[PDB]
Amino acid sequence: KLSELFQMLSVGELSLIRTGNDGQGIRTQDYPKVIAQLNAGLTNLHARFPLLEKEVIIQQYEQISKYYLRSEFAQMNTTSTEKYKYLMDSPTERFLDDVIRVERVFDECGCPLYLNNEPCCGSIVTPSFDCIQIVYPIETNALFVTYRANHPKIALTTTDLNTEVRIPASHEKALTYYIASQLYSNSPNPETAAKGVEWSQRFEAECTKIENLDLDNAHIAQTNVKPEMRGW
Amino acid sequence: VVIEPITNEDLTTKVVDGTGIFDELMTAANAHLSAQWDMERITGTQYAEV
Repeated sequence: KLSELFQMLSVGELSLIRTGNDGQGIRTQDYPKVIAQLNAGLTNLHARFPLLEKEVIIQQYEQISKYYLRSEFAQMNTTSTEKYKYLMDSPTERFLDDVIRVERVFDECGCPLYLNNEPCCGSIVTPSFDCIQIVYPIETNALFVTYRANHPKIALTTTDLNTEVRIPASHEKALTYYIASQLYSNSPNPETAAKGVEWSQRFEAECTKIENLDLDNAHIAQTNVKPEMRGW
Repeated sequence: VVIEPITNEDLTTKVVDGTGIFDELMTAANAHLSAQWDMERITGTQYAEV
């Protein structure tokens, strides 16, 4: 939970600094400063490691060819006045703007489609960082975009400490070292800047350790299918 | 006027927040140090070093 992370930061890592309040808990006024750094740390960990991969269904409309990955066009977000909401969200999968990289794209039946392929004029291109361009949209089709997902963003004004930070206990130290590095690096004092650099190096060492141990089952080899494809 | 004797308890009360003159001067210097430190301008180590 966020309370545990705040206590851990207050005593042990952010101890000899103002934000830690001498190990008596993070002040209720410095929340929008640890939370901003925490969002960056969670984004870094969720982009460098595959801690959350999710899929989103994009319903194709006859007059729309550029589909934006924004919650304003979501089926569950009822606050938006968009006439056509092509994102197909469910109470289970909500699509809270947590998109880090669009990896794979499928169709309604389940056949993979090419992504960003120029020679094949049947591929789904990506114009901008959050858009999906379908040159050939059909009113009776739906996409099945799968992406690497981010942690649901914790608002800067969040006050409830029961908001759960969903990271494995192995990356707790990596996140904490990242937060310490980011908070220690703001000041231009050489002595404090050196500590910030040391925290950055230690965070990059923890990440290297987790990569070397593959605690998230990311770098796992697959069955070779090249002989079958080449006709052996 | 009534003059009072100068005793040991008028310089140091042997407490950090003492009522002596040295204790009050320490509290006053610590007030400026805390004012600067509340703006993330100095680390705890530098706070104690100064």
